[PDB]
Amino acid sequence: WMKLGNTGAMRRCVKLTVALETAECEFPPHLDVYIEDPHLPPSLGLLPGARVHFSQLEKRVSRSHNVYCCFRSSTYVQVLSFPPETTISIPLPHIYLAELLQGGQSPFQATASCHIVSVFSLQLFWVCAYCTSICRQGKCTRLGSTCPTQTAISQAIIRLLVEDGTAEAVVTCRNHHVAAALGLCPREWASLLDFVQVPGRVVLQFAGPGAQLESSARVDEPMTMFLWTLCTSPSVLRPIVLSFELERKPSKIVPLEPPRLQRFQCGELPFLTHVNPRLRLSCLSIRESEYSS
Amino acid sequence: TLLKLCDVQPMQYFDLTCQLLGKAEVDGASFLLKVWDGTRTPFPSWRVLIQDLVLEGDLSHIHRLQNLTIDILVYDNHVHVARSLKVGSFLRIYSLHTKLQSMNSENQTMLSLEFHLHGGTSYGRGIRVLPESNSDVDQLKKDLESANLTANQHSDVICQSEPDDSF
Amino acid sequence: MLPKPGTYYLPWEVSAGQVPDGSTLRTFGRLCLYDMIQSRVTLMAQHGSDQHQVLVCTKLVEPFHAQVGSLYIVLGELQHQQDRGSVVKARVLTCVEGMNLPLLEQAIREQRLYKQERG
Amino acid sequence: RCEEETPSLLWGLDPVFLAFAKLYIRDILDMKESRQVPGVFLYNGHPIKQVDVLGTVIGVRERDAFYSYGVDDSTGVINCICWKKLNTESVSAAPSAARELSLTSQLKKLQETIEQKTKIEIGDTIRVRGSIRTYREEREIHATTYYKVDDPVWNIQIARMLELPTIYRKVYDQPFHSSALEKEEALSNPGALDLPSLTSLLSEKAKEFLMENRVQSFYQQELEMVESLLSLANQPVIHSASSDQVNFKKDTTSKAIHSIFKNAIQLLQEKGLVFQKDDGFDNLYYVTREDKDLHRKIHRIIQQDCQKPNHMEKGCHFLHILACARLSIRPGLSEAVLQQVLELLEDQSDIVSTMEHYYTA
Ligand SMILES: [Zn+2]
Repeated sequence: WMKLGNTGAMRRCVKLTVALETAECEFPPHLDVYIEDPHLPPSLGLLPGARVHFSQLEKRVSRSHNVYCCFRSSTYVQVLSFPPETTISIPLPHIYLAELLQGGQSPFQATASCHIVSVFSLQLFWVCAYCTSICRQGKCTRLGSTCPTQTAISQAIIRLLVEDGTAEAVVTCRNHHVAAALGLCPREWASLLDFVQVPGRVVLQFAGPGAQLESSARVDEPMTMFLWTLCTSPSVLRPIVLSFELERKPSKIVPLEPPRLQRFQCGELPFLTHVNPRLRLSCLSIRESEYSS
Repeated sequence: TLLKLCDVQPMQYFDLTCQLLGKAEVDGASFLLKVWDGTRTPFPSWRVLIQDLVLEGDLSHIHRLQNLTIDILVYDNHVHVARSLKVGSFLRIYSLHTKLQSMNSENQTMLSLEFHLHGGTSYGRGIRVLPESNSDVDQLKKDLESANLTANQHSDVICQSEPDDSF
Repeated sequence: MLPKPGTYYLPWEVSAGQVPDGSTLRTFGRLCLYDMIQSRVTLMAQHGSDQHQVLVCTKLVEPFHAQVGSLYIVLGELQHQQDRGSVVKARVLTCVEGMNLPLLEQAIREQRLYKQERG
Repeated sequence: RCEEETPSLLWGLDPVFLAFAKLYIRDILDMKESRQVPGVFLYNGHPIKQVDVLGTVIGVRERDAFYSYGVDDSTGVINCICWKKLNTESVSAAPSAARELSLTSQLKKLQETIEQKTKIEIGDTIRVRGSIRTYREEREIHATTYYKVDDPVWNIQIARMLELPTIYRKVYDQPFHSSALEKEEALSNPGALDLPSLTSLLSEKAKEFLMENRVQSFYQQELEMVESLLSLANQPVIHSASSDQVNFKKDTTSKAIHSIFKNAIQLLQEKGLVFQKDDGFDNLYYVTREDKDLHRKIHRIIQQDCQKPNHMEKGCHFLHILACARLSIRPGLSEAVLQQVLELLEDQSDIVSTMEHYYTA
């Protein structure tokens, strides 16, 4: 704070996420609004669910090409309605993944009745609660360097292929969701995490559907054996109902490039084809459906 | 022509305008300005081995900018101007030399990008304290503000109860 | 050879003899009884009606432990016998319970309606 | 007929080319194979390479390497070929510590129940995800995955029945791929009329041939000799330009063709496809697309974090990666081939860019 302006300790900055209202799109794009410190505390009535007219906002873009808006000396705010007394149980829409390959006018968030094809990679960690670096069995490497005390927290990242009969997409699934992505009972997932705390880190990286483990990991450890066998078994590769975000914020600003060439090899015939870049989806929840196998 | 600290390349001379963070003596014939322009350095930024560690500036926050901070070494005639500058000043440099390391004193190969303003105003070398009226300074301050807000870095002040605002 | 497909027929279509005798079929109904001495049986079903029978052979393809009143799916052929009429020579016979039979009938309706809509 | 014939080389712009399309078995029997290149099939202009079918087993024959299941799905019946797999090199049981007991018993439990899911009997409800083959006028499915479907209530079968019409109407009965269809209409095909243009076309055909035949490295003569590439290098412009030495047309023209092939490979170098190791073979070239070792070592710069930063800077910058690679691999490593390798790995997803010229695994 106060890197150039002298207003040090002028209360903490505040960040609003808002759903735009317009008739120009069937789906309202979400947006971030930053209230930098000289305006604090904010106006009354800026609460979840409150419909608000924001006027004279400064539009701004990051170096990473993310659009976000910020208050200025002319920014003026006007609440139009109060929060509702009861939260609306809005279910997300259900669409086939082919709908997202159409580009614009496709929803930001959705559910899909897809089927897990294979698992690309899988990482488990235990990191220190006060500082984001690995902490095997609670042995913090940052101890004393800002880190006041040693205690550890688990973290997990997994990457999946999902396909629903119309299109195939790469799902990046993180933390508590993976326990459902693999389908373990909370007890068994807890036990697995508790064991892997001994080495503190487990990394796997697969050569593809049904293929062998890649040299980033080794056949020696029985841990890796158990995990690899599971991640290629019909116990994971199963039907689901996914709910996801399109990995890129809903906007027209995205860069673009032509469809790439890929050289398939099917039936001993070389196929050379133009092909789209794969969808990338961020998981929101995994659930079994109809207990299908 | 403007060029940013994220654009720099291994063996060059540049402007690289920035905001001054701190200062210190280095030698009877060299002096330190610690600076940033808000953009991410491509190589790990250079750090000056120095005669005393108590620099001028609000070091208790300057150290939190680490990856975006850069140490600038100015040699001869430029020093008596540098020694007078105030903390947090907006600053322009002329013909600042840029030099990539590839080795350390233990004969391990490691990469970091040095910055030098060698003696004499030859080849246009010098410095210029920027006034807040020019849109270049507005752009510098604006890039700093943007890099502060849409930062996405790990949060400092882990003892989150410390501030109490203007208590 | 592969057997010709056992397409779904409702008990009323065998009752009306709309499915030709000797053809492959699949059908449903609540196993009304279990004649083991002659390996003959009935699979009662009602659809806005009184229950109507469904004679089906059952000597080998499945010595099922399930009981009367349970619902069953049967697949195979049907052929005429003078006394017994048309009787189902089951190639598969299996039990089911809790099945939403009205929804199953609607599903058959949708399937055949789409087949119609398909050129 | 003009719309029923295979568009393009059935390029993968249509998303169902990468999907286990959920067709009716009878439609599998109605498919038309692609006459331009066999092995894939057509429905309503959609190219279909893989399918997902659900039905019941009504016929069985076991061979050495595979089971053959006759699967019925009301509309039709088809043979499914299922490769067998043994639980080879299974782990021994022992009275080990609680953690090892856990891992071993869990591995065996998973194995047991996977076999329980996989072993099949007559009358089973079955799902198969696979691809089509045709032989001796028979048509069959090769299974990539298959498993028994346990259903005491027939509800999933009913759901399948209800579902398929809707997805057909929404997708498969859509009679179009509707790409941009950027057809060049073979303009200037018979004659480039320009030496740089002909060189560019030669480079394009060269990369096509190279990745068609999975060429990892080649001496230039081994590519110059390709009869189709020669049938392109023999266009009139270069011949006429070479013909000035009327008494030595063969020599001048052969040298000019060698030169234009070297120029095409130079274009591919400047665009980052091929490179030369330090080997003394002045006209031997290696392709980035196939140097697995270079990929791996690059991957060890950011899968295994960059070693030089003292701060834990998540990933690494393009130039920092390039300097590290030049110091650890090859000082002459071109930025073009490194960019190509990074973009390739990102296509694989072995790497992901966080921002412009910054990457992390
Ligand atoms: Zn710690």
